Amino acid sequence: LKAPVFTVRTQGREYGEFVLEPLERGFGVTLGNPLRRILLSSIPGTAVTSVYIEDVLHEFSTIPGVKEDVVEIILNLKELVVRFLNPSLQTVTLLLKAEGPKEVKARDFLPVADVEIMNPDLHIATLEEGGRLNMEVRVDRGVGYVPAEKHGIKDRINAIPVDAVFSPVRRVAFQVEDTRLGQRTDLDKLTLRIWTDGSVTPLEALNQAVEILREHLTYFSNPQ
Amino acid sequence: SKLKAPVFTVRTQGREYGEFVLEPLERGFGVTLGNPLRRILLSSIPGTAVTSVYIEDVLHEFSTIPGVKEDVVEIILNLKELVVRFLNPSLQTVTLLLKAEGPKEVKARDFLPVADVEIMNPDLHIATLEEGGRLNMEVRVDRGVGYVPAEKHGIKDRINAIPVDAVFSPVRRVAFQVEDTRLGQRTDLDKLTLRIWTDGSVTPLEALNQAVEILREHLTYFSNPQ
Amino acid sequence: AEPGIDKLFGMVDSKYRLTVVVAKRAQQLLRHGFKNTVLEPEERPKMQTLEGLFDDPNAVTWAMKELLTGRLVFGENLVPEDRLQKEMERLYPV
Amino acid sequence: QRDIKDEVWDALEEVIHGKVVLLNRAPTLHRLGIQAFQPVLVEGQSIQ
Amino acid sequence: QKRKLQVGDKLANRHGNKGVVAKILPVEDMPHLPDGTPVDVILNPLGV
Amino acid sequence: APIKVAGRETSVGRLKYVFANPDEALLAVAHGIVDLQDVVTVRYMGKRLETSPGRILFARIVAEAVEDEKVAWELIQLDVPQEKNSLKDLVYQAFLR
Amino acid sequence: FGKRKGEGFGVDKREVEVLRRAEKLGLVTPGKTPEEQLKELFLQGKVVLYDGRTGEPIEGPIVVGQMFIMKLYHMVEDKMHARSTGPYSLITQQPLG
Ligand SMILES: [Mg+2]
Repeated sequence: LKAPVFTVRTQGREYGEFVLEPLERGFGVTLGNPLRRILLSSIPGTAVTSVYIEDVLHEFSTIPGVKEDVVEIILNLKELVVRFLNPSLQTVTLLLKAEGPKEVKARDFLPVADVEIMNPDLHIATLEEGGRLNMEVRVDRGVGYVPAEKHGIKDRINAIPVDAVFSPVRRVAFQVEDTRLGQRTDLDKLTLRIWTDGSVTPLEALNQAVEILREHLTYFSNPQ
Repeated sequence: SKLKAPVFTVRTQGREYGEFVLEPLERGFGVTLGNPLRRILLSSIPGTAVTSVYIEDVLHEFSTIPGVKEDVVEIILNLKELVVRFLNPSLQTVTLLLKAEGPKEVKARDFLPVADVEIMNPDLHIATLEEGGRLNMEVRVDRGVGYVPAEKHGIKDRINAIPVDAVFSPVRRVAFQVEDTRLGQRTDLDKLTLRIWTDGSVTPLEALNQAVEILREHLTYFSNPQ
Repeated sequence: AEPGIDKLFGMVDSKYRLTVVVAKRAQQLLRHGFKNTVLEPEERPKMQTLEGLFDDPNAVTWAMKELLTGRLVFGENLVPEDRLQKEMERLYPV
Repeated sequence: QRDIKDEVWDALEEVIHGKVVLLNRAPTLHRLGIQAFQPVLVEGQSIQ
Repeated sequence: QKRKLQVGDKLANRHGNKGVVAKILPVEDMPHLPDGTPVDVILNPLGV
Repeated sequence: APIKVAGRETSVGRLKYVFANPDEALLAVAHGIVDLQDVVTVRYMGKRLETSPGRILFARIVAEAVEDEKVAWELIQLDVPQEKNSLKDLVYQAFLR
Repeated sequence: FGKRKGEGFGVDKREVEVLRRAEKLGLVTPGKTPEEQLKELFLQGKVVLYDGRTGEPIEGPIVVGQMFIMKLYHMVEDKMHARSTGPYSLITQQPLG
């Protein structure tokens, strides 16, 4: 029973590959499957939960003077990666006002203290001459994935609830393969692939997941 | 809002069976905890099994004993069901002795008692002997992990010893239920109930603690990257 | 699939001519102990043992990799055959 | 067979590196009844 | 010799489904009933 | 269920669930919001498409295997379930290009 | 099942997910208690099955039961054979069979 070797290969803040081998027979899927469930359900992140646009009644309306439809604008907002620098910050409202002939990017949101926009070049909407965009978007701290028709957040009337993609983890794929040390051939080799949006780093994401699991193991203490 | 540490309930019945509840847990964590513990519980939990047999006047497994109804193949097959608990954690090997005669049905009790070893199933049938039937044997019982087949260990106490298939694992069955529950603010939370059956050398609760400990120890390996 | 096999079939008028160039090249390497290679130390194919990394013993793997570089010249009637053998045994002994 | 030590298996692994073997199954009806494969050593008596 | 079942030995039922044992999974990988009982054999439905 | 809302033919699932990119669609499936055989609205490579998350996943399998996303999108017939013939065509078409 | 209801356990979360998939298949009748639907599947010879690797259910009910299976006389130990060099025939000098 040796000490497994742990190996990391990273490409910046959105991707890393993590290989742990050798493990005893069966343990490749015993760690990977629980870690994968955690990496998807429990990693804390931020998401656009609600949006108000001035002259827009509902989600399926079209905006005069703006090329994208309302759905398309919400879609782009689902993309936006916002990073809360303040450990205590549980929510923020971001404001944007612009008009005339300009293609509106992420940078245009009015800067807020302790709110970092990671992807400032992200396109939001193209505005033609005399097209007008005035909007407030609500950004909350959370985990996992909550469809809009289920969290139901409205700050005011006409505010549209947005499907909330909290998880900084975009995908987790893991592959187990047979491997041998000397005479023992039935051993496991675990390869983990983690994709994030850049707010949480892939190595960071794993460590948080591993930490959560250890804590859950402690729940096997004071009985009844 | 973030859920807080759940209540852990324990309903053990004897040394054989237990039910282990954890409530309330975040949605989907019922199986996130339940499944890896079952895998570790069925495989990596140490236990005891018969590894070798020497029967007097027997050179190999395919023999047959005068006065005995059962063939040696069946005799070793019955000794493979023997559950032997070591009270002293430092004791890795013993040797049980049995001497029987006359019109008796030898059961597991008839083994000569040894200190710090308790036979958890003293009613198990071993051999049916008939008037004039005799039987003197030495069974070597060991502590180990997993399933080690006879060809692998090849354990022989003397020249005429017969290697035996070893099922070390004390865990006979593991199931776990995941049921719906709420903290009254939030819904679709998970209530996890682990059912653990054992042979008695180790206890359902003891298994669960060892399983969690293996899983904990495994997560440590992620510390030092490269 | 052999690595870059499609590019190798590109280099020849007949797939069987590729096999001959590769096969003959591997024989050149084995007879001379690899020291006539056109590869550089980091391009050398490696083999992972229990000890650790060593040179790939398989000369046929080598020959295909060498071919891909572009440093080999193949054709008919390039040089009298016997004279080639002496010049190679002179430059890279046995 | 008992005189075979475990270092001999590592020795064979070095030998077969990069080489291929031929698989054939009868009847060989067309040219694909034989194909080449790079072998992966396995315990056990079966061809995979 | 005592022969344990191994990979490559051949099994069949009485209706003509016949096949060779290609994999032996540890009990923890076997599909199981809710009450914890694992199954013994997994047969592909494509044979029916 | 097939329906006509505003004369065009769509389904309830296409309206309820509209996903910005593929990674999100499979994240919804991972959380049991939709299954892979559910028709849903997904935005992939500049187009707003009506398909299942499964058909998006299949196109990605093809896409990552050949490490060419543009060519990969061309070969597949996405609007149909993959069966023996389409997959056979895919192998041939992938072989040529 | 009755053993379970008396033992103090109710229907599982995963058994519901499979039942959801089963009513889309027309296997169980919509609008019945989980026990009523599980028995409907059990009369079709199908049960809920958990994958030991994941812990998640098989997305559908699976046929499970007791079958009689025999071990036939063709065993690899008898059939595996290989030769480097060996015996030759008298006239032809080719390897033996
Ligand atoms: Mg929607």
